[PDB]
Amino acid sequence: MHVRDTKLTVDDITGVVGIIPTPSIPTADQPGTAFSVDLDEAATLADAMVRGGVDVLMTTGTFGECASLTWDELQSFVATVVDAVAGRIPVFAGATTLNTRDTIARGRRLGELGADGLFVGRPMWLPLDDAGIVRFYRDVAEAVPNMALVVYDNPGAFKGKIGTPAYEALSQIPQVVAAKHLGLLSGSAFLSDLRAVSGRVRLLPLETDWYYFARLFPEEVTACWSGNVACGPAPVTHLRDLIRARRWDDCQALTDELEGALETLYPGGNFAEFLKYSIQIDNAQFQAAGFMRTGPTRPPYTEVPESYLAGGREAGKNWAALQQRYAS
Amino acid sequence: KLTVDDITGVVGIIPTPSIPTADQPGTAFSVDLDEAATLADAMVRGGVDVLMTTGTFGECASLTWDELQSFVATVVDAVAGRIPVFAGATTLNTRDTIARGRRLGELGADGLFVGRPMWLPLDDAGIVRFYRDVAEAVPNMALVVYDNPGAFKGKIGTPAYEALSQIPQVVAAKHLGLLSGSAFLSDLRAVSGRVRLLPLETDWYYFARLFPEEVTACWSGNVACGPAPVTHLRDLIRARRWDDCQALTDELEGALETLYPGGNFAEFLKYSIQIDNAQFQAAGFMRTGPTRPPYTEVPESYLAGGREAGKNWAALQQRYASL
Amino acid sequence: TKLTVDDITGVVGIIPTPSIPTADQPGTAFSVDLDEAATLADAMVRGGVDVLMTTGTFGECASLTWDELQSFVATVVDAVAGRIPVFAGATTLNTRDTIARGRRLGELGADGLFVGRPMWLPLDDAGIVRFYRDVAEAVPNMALVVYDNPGAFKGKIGTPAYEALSQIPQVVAAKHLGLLSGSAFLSDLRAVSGRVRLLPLETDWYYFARLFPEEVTACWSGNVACGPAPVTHLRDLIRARRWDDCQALTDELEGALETLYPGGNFAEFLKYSIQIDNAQFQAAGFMRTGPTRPPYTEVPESYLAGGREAGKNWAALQQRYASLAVSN
Amino acid sequence: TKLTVDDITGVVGIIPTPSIPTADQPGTAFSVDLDEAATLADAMVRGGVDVLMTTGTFGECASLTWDELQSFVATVVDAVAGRIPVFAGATTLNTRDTIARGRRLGELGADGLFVGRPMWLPLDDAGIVRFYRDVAEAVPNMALVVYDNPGAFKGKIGTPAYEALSQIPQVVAAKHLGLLSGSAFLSDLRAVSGRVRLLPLETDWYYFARLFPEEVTACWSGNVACGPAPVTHLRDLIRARRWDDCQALTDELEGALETLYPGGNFAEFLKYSIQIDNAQFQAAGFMRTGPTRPPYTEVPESYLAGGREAGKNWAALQQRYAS
Ligand SMILES: [Cl-]
Ligand SMILES: [Cl-]
Repeated sequence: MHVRDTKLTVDDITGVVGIIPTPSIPTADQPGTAFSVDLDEAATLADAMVRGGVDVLMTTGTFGECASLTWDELQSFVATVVDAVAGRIPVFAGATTLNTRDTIARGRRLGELGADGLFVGRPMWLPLDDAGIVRFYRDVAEAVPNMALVVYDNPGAFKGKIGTPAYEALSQIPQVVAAKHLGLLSGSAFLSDLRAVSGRVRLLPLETDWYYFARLFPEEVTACWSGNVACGPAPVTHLRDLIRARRWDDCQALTDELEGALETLYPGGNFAEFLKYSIQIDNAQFQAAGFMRTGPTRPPYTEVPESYLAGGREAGKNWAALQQRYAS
Repeated sequence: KLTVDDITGVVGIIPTPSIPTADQPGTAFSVDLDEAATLADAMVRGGVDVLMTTGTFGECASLTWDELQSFVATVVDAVAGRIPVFAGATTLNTRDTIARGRRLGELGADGLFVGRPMWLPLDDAGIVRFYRDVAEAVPNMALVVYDNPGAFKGKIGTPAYEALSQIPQVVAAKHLGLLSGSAFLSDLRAVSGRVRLLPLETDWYYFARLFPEEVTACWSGNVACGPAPVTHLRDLIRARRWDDCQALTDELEGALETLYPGGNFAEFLKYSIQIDNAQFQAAGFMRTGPTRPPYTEVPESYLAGGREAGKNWAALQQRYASL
Repeated sequence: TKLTVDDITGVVGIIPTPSIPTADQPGTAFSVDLDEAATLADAMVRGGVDVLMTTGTFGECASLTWDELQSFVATVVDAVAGRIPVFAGATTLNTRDTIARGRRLGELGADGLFVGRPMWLPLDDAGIVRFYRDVAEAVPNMALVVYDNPGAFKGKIGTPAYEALSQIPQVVAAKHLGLLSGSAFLSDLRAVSGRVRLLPLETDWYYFARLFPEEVTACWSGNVACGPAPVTHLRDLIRARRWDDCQALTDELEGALETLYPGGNFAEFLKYSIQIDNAQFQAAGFMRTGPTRPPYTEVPESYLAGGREAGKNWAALQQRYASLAVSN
Repeated sequence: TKLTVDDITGVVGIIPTPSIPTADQPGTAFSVDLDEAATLADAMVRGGVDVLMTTGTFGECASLTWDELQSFVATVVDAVAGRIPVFAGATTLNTRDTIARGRRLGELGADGLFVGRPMWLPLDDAGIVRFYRDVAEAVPNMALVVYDNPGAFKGKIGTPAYEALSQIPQVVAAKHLGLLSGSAFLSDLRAVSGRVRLLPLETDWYYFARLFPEEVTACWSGNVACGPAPVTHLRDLIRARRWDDCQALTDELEGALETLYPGGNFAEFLKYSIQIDNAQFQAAGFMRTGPTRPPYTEVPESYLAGGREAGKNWAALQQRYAS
């Protein structure tokens, strides 16, 4: 270990890894808007996640509009989130560009602004094979050794699922402490990737299947990721505590409740179609849940079949009732 | 300003020349600007009609902004007004593209060769809104629409082309030709002569003979291997020498057949930056270094295909430059 | 066989299999309207169709019983009475059953076989060549039309396969894709070097025929059973090099058929081509048929409406070009 | 029928169709080794297999003649002699041929049908339900195992189709995908609410049995013909809730089979699974069989080696646990 390296390890990734959206002002869908981040809501939201018991906070994944925020907006938003968290929990800043050098340059500045790590996708103009994927993450880790890294394994967004041999290599990179994974959406690969990282990387399933992997692999699968904490974090923190207590019957009933709340999200049950518009559908979910306030999404992802927003709003309202139940 | 009428003949697309350490993530500026100038001047003197920079194989993805603006400025200055210059500008969102497009126009580019954000795919409505936004924000810039289904996660719809043909700034589209045969003809009908739809150099003769009033231009990503084969193809089409066009077309397809690993189109697209770079090196018409991070990994045998294609084309360049 | 590539010229018409009103019931032992089949085949001869083909995809090659296929083919062959070549569509799950069906259809008087390939697993080019060579060697008295249908048979037939298929004497034509796969059409065309007739679409024929007049002397049409007059006229226009007329007619054909594809979605039409085409044949009123056979009976009603509207539009074209010989 | 979901417990073994040495010749009219068919089926009973099924994908349902399929199923049925339920695999291109095959198969003594669906056009969820309802109604004396193979039949059965299928008493079980489609396995599982046995793979049965001990009380295995002892032993460990042992043995089964997928590519294996599995059955030595039937005889030779290695690795596990 070097005094410059990140102090965070796989052991610090435990419990709920919450991913928040980037709150937006009412003119956020206009190309002429110079600055579209609602910074008051951002700070209140970040603080709400700490007080609600989120264990790790991440920003600006896909639905966080990593793609469409300006660099000025990304910096200001992350700095506001970091100041609001005040070091109480680790903060991973979502930084994904079209190439290795811009990602490195953004990652250094985000560390300067006090983020503890980076939630990093990968360039997607062309797909990267496994050798290309490992070289990218190693490049980022060597250039910014002071940042921990959460690997963004999103096959649709980045044009490919990260291979098991790539995970084995990623787990030798000390900065890599976690990966946002697919859970049962890629069930066989999740277990293959799990063996490949040998407890050196925390592989994060979904809130809707964390219990299944946690029971089967209690020593390894000790955290999940959730993009629904901004609808209210209480259903997921409670799942964390049910798992910790090994109340498997209670875990199953809560898990059924979460999937039930989210079922309307996918238009006509079509998951590939939800991914086509995940930014727009999630935004209507966050609005409807009423736990945070936000405006429209940013250019260019403003156009969506109106009926798809119906599924988002129902899912938000469904989750609101869960939040209210478990907020006690 | 530029209109559809200004896009005729060979629309050449050049790569971005690179210095020997271009493949290192710690290299801050990787463009060989002397080569960029020499290459652009060579395209003008070799008969290229319209010059475009920084599409996919131009490494629009992996250049830094400082690299892109300094490369565009050098190309525009070396061209010195002789032919139109379209700066390739493509980012992950509308607002960075507009901001890049404004500065690129301020640096003297005549237009923008624009692809669209692809983190999420855009539907026909989101695609039309993106190009309208750009055109309204940079009204002085003509626009070449970048229809690349694999890069941008979907083929631009015929209804989308219908709307794009109502935006005056949209003067041309880099299209797929026979790789999307039905769409090309459907799109060509939707734009109704208001947009120049550019097929491939290997497809151009077929579409020009069938639609001589509308398909009066193609694009070529091979001009940096030597533009003489394609400018010759242009003159043969203008003269309506269909036998000679067919024979030259077979020569062009013959030269490039090794570009595709096992003939597989889709494998080539996954590595088109790496494979094209090897072709430019071997053709020897220009010099360049390796590719930029992150696109430095590629099955070695795919590079052999690009090199042999580049050597094959260099032979065509020598044959047709002596006319 | 006596047939060669030279015998494949003009309009290769593919017809559906006419059905009785109870054809959609699984308890219907025999569902072919044999009277209408004979009327249909005769009208194809009388209307100028140059080659007749039966039981492709929309002809329900999959869902007819073996007894239905034998009887339908016998009726068609007898009504054609040697006036034009007849290719019986025979496609099963394996080489041996296809060979068995091929020999029997030859005994009932068909001149050749319109053959797709086994589809349970995809065949690679070696497997594709072996299959057709097997069929050709076991039934050498039957000419062959290769059914190149990527969706049905799980892949596009490769250009090296076409090179090998062009050394088999029985192989005289291929039902191809035209501009739906334009680069491959021209690759396959070079490969066969005039030994196989590569049949594009009726909407594509003019383009390929103008560019390659010595080779692309024929197309296939699955619309003849709505009335063959527009397609045979297109043949006559191409033979007269009336290119402006060819372009105008091609537009009229594509125009009549635009409502075939729901919301313009070609892929969605292909999931229900049997059901939609059946609606088209009914509405066009050139032939009479009942419903489709099990298992292909379920379809959104909206998709049927688009097929019927296509049928009515083609009927107007049939009325126009059928009377162009005698009118004003 | 008297068979219900309650009778589908333990190892559901799927066996291939033994072939004679000239089985790969299209002029061979009858290619089944019936003596080997009888010996294997008996060996499956004596080895602890709880349910036997024939003529799925690797059993070459596609490429056997009807006369072959009858004779093979009859021979298996006679050899089993009522000891365990036998599901005859019948999948044709249409409803009526499947039904008529299915009636004959019940007349030859099969207890039910292992049925995949017509695949020339893909069937949507309503067409899937109608197909299986039609078969169930035409031959109500026959229990049915639904064959959920998305590659073979052009689509994963939708969860709404499973909800409806679970109202058809004849439908007792489905050959499923386990962690290959884990999210859907669970959705389908909730939808059937214990009225249909959803069969995961032998390599993830332990995971699903531990989580759902009262529902997922059976798996399917396509490796029983390499020796059924490793899989019946897994059944016993699962019943005994010996989870540590279950995990280690699950790892052993995965380890023995890894050589099967060319360079770890599952989709590549599926393109040649009949050919590759054939190599594995020969190598394991538990049964003898000739080559595959037309048209699935072409396959890269290295893929076969990967199947041969898997056979030998499995034969070591068989010897270990047949102890
Ligand atoms: Cl002409
Ligand atoms: Cl337990």
